[PDB]
Amino acid sequence: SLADLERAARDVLPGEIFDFLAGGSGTEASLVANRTALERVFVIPRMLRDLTDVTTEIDIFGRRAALPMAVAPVAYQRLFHPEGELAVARAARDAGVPYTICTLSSVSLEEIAAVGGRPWFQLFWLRDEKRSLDLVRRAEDAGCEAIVFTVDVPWMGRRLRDMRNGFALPEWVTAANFDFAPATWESVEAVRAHTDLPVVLKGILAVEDARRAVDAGAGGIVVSNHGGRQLDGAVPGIEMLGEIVAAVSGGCEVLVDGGIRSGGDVLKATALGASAVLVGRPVMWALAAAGQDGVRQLLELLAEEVRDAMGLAGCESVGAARRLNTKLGV
Amino acid sequence: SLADLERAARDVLPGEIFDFLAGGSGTEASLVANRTALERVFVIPRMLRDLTDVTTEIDIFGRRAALPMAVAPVAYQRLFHPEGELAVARAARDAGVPYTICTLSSVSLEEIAAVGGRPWFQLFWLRDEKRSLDLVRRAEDAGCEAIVFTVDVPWMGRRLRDMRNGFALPEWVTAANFDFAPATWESVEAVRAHTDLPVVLKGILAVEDARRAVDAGAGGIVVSNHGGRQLDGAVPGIEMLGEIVAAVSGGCEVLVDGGIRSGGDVLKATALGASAVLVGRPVMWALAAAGQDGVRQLLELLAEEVRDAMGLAGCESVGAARRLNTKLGV
Amino acid sequence: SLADLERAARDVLPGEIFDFLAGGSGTEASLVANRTALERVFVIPRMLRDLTDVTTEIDIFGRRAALPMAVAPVAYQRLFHPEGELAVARAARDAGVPYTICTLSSVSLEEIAAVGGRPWFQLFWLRDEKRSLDLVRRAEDAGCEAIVFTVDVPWMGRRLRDMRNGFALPEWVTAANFDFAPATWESVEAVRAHTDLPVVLKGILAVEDARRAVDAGAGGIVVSNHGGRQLDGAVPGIEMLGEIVAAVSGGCEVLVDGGIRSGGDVLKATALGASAVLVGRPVMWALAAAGQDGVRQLLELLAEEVRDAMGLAGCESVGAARRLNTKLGV
Amino acid sequence: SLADLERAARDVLPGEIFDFLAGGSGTEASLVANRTALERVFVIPRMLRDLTDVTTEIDIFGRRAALPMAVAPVAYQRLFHPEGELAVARAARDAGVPYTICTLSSVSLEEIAAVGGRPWFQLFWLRDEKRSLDLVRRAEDAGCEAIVFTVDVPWMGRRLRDMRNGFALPEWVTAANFDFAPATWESVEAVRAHTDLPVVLKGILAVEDARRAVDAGAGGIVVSNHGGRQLDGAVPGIEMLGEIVAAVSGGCEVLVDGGIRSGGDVLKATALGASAVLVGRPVMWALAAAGQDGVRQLLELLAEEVRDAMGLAGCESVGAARRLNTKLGV
Ligand SMILES: Cc1cc2c(cc1C)N1O[C@@]13C(=O)NC(=O)N=C3N2C[C@@H](O)[C@@H](O)[C@@H](O)COP(=O)(O)O
Ligand SMILES: Cc1cc2c(cc1C)N1O[C@@]13C(=O)NC(=O)N=C3N2C[C@@H](O)[C@@H](O)[C@@H](O)COP(=O)(O)O
Ligand SMILES: Cc1cc2c(cc1C)N1O[C@@]13C(=O)NC(=O)N=C3N2C[C@@H](O)[C@@H](O)[C@@H](O)COP(=O)(O)O
Ligand SMILES: Cc1cc2c(cc1C)N1O[C@@]13C(=O)NC(=O)N=C3N2C[C@@H](O)[C@@H](O)[C@@H](O)COP(=O)(O)O
Ligand SMILES: *O/C(=O\*)C(=O)[C]([O])C([O])=O
Ligand SMILES: *O/C(=O\*)C(=O)[C]([O])C([O])=O
Ligand SMILES: *O/C(=O\*)C(=O)[C]([O])C([O])=O
Ligand SMILES: *O/C(=O\*)C(=O)[C]([O])C([O])=O
Repeated sequence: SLADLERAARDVLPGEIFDFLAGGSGTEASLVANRTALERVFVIPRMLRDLTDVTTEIDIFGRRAALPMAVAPVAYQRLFHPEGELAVARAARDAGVPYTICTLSSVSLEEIAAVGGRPWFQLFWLRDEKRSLDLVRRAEDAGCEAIVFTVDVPWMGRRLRDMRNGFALPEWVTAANFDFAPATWESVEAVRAHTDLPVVLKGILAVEDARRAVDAGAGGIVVSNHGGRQLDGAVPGIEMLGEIVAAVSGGCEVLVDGGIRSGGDVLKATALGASAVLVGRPVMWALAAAGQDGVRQLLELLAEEVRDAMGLAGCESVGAARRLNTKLGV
Repeated sequence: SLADLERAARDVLPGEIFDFLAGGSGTEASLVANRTALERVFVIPRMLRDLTDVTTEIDIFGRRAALPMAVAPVAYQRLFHPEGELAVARAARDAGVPYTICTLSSVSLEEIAAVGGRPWFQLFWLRDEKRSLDLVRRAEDAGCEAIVFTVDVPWMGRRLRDMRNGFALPEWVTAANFDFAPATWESVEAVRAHTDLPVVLKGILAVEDARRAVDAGAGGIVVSNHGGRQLDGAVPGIEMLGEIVAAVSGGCEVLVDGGIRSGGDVLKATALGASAVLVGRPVMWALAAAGQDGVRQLLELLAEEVRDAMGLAGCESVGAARRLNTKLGV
Repeated sequence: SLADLERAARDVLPGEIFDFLAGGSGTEASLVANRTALERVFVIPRMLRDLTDVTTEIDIFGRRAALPMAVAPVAYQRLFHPEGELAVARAARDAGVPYTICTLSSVSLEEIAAVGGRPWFQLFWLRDEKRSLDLVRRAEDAGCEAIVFTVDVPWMGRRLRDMRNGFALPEWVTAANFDFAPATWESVEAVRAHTDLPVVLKGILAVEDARRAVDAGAGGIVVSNHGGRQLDGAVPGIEMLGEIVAAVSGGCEVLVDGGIRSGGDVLKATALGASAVLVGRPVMWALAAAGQDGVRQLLELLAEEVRDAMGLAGCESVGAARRLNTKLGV
Repeated sequence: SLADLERAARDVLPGEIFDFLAGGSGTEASLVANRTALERVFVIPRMLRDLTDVTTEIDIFGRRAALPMAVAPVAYQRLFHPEGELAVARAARDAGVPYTICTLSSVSLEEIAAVGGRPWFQLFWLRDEKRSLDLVRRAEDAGCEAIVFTVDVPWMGRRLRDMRNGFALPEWVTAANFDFAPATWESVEAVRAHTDLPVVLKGILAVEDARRAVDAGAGGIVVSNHGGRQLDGAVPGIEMLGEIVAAVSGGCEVLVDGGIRSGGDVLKATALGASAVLVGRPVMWALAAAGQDGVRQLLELLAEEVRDAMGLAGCESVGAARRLNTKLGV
């Protein structure tokens, strides 16, 4: 947010780590399109409704969250700050926001989960199905509340910034959960049968995939082109959200991510029908600023912007915000 | 207008007062969108009609106005010139244009109204309903002809220019009517029952709110996103105007504001169905130029541009201009 | 064309005469929109048709023309070259292109018509109906073949370039036909009854005005916003052309002008249904280059570009070009 | 690709040869539009499908190709490298990609075909029908597998770069097949009756021409505006592809070219329904880099980008990629 935040991160981080963070695949057409898609959306606000008890809280996966928002899974957070995932998870817990532990976290998932709060666990499918399901079991044993199964990474997209930078994981950053293979619908079934936790498919863009996700027993989906980091030229999730929300017809939670940069963007996502958004890169920008406090400031400012936007739009509740109409600009 | 006017104001005013005037909320997406929306509108002019008696006059709220236009409520006009509201109101009266006295005027509403002309009074709802209705009574006792109830400010939008400027009301600028709380439909009813003056709801953007405004007994609405100063990402009024005009079906006056910068823009608004426009920032630019004469020059030039545009479009009357067709460009 | 032409005119002409030529009214929104509208049009070419006898000729108002094009009426052509209208008319005659003599020509209409060729006469309605009809009679007596009645100038649009330039007709440039008032449909009838020449209404933009023009006995219309020089914000003629062509259903010739800068633009206009185009400013650019030869070079190059474009589009005739389909871009 | 490639060619080639290569006709509106049209296309990827045997191979004209792609006919390839067509054809053969020998090749078609691989032959119709059909016979005798009949060049478009450059074929570059006239549908029939090879009409943009091509016995069409080099203002092939694919209803192969710059662009073309693309200018950029190796590197990188894009989109086969949905952006 407040560009300075991104800029502040521009300066403190090595250019090639900032590139790892900011970049997309190919020509970054889908990265830029996420922003263009949000900027095209205008909200039609409602006036003169009772705002005496404006609340940004939602119930999701059986638990309350302070905002319609969770921290997106972003790998190797020690790349951005020495406290890495622990800093972010602490601030998320204190802000009442779920935090998604990555399969490729630079601190073990048991440690991040001990922080408390509302930890979710993002799963990459491993070449060994038994390693995959043991990771799922670890996450559940550790008290994670949802498995965020990433389904748009059969393999990683081609990041031209990382290729031009000759960038590689510095020696001091490890994959702490370890001491990969394309997921299919069969993999989704294996996870679903292995856990009672809600399974959330992250990276759904096609309407029929959203429908199939509900048929497959998913508790939610994240409508997402992976921040423009996977298929270059993939439609933005925000452009598919309304259609997907209609097709799912309440059958699972529908989250969206990609380019959420303000409370007004959260409002736009919710007016398009999203249950909640994920926020990725901005949380990592703040992480270069004071973990339990730099991230906490981001979340407080986002929390205030959401509350402001909702009230100006006449929405006492997130549910009311989902019933707002929108109009697409140019 | 004539940019020089804005520029002329650029130089004479402190940078932080010009920012108070020119800015919007958030990223100023709705501020810029008001202009983009007008620029997209093209008029289909009619030819060869009798123009022998081209008149820009309208009847609104029982009285004639010289142009389909009123001065928008803009608070603390002494911020822009030492004569402040008195300068503007005098020029408006002389131009035959209604002038909207602000709740937050830097000269008392009784004084501005003594200037004569066609004063309207803009109301902010106060935390105390009895203070609100006493303000309404004052305005009516003072001869104001309409209550412009601002309904899109449950609280003020977040103005990043003002936050970055650390801007605050200079010591010499006071709220002369005094020596706030979210309005609801119940507040609208309280005002309507308290006065025989037409009540005009300013800040309506949703079609169903426009319909409800007529149901609630409003004499008019102003289709408006508050000059991009309230919800950032709120649709421009100009983009909702045609739909709202159709839904109201003549049930109240439908004004529009936001980015009106010329007589051609007035024509566009009227061709989209508006009864009249409000003009805000341009009147304040002129106010740095000679009150009873700088504002008067703006209004004369606007008056001439409206007359020119109407005749070139084949419209002998504002009513004829409302029957013009339009085509949206890119 | 070949920008150099415009640039070449940029240098030779006084800045304030080039401004008189190049400018539009208001913010020049309609001036720029004429170009944006043509650039949005894409032609769907046809392949493999017989091109053995590609011809750019058309019949219009009973006579053959070499190209689907005439020189637009542009006043005071001695502003641009000492031979003024005589230079242009000679080159037009030699190119087989009709030439529109202006009411405000800087050489008498009898003299221009003596040049020969296919002279049309553009009429401004004069405050005195008898002066108007005597001008029509002069034109007819002089052998003009069509009266181009300009119907979009009840008065002249506000040209901000001319106002900022304080520009005025130099002393050596006269209105040679003399030694004005809004036209109405009654004026059109007066002209139609006064002459057997086809009457062509120039400046029609509304579909119902095009229909009424046919009802009124017009032999043609020019779909035109006057080169963006009259109502600022008037739709481009090119954007109304297809609709107008359909509504007229062959009932009169439908010309278009505004921003025609190449043979490809001529093809686009004809594919949208135009009978012919008018070309204005480019002819005057060339006029700063050698009358009977600078204009003649423009017309030869335009003639070649039209022939090229038509053949590449698979059109042996202008009629075939009118049956081409188009697709609008962004 | 990797701009450097184009830039690398920017430096090594004479400015006027690079212009011959890069330029289009007229204002290059159709050249630029080919790129804008691809950039507007977004793919809706599918998730969680079996990718165990992702293959980019297709069958076309009875033979397998490694990728849904062939080298476009580009004349006088010795303009770009001393080995010219032989370098490109060798790399194409090694990459399993068809190579289109030009009528105006700077090495004889018998020699290029001796290289082996999958040579196609592009035909310009000659003023002498017997010369045309003897060229067709030569190509067939030499083992070419398809006649690519160019149908959008009754004559060459007007290339303003070449006219401004006064550019002409250097003395050392010859038309090796020799030691022209507009084609019609009758010419197409003459070719079809003269050969058992599939006849592929290159330069089809109109739906009815695509239909007629199938009626005429074509084995394929290339939906193409000739890289923006023929009619300036011709619609991009990519913008007509979906409509043409639907109208042909499997009746012939439908190729597309124009602005294909990546594997993602190949995916977009195939998702719009194309059987295969042609790639022109990029192959010639690489040709300034090492024939049997510079072109080979381009084709390997394109091959990898296609495979990547297909898998990220959930497509195990090119056929699956054709069933992807797309969404048009702005
Ligand atoms: C920037 C970044 C993103 C990801 C990662 C790393 C980096 C450095 N790693 O790959 C994750 C992972 O490990 N698992 C996964 O599912 N998604 C990942 N993502 C992307 C994901 O969470 C997005 O949905 C998010 O970026 C939304 O957009 P934003 O708010 O605009 O940033
Ligand atoms: C610029 C400015 C505007 C307002 C204010 C102050 C400033 C410095 N204060 O907040 C008022 C108020 O006190 N009450 C209210 O109803 N509206 C207000 N407005 C806005 C309002 O009148 C708009 O509708 C107008 O700006 C149209 O757009 P414009 O012509 O483009 O300028
Ligand atoms: C530039 C210019 C134009 C005119 C004039 C003067 C100047 C200096 N005088 O006013 C005429 C007149 O005397 N009568 C009339 O009917 N139209 C006139 N026009 C405009 C008219 O002919 C247009 O339709 C044309 O400009 C098309 O556009 P273009 O090809 O882009 O230039
Ligand atoms: C650049 C260039 C192109 C052609 C030529 C020369 C040059 C220097 N000569 O004229 C050919 C020919 O001899 N025969 C023919 O059918 N097409 C030709 N083309 C064009 C053709 O193959 C296009 O379809 C292609 O450019 C796709 O676009 P791209 O990938 O963006 O480049
Ligand atoms: O491709 C991406 O942006 C990613 O998701 C990360 O690199 C990752 O997950 O490893
Ligand atoms: O937010 C705004 O632009 C305003 O309306 C003024 O600041 C106000 O009314 O006080
Ligand atoms: O307004 C215009 O551009 C004109 O038509 C000329 O100035 C004119 O006709 O006098
Ligand atoms: O016009 C073009 O780009 C071409 O096709 C080549 O110049 C050619 O074929 O000779």
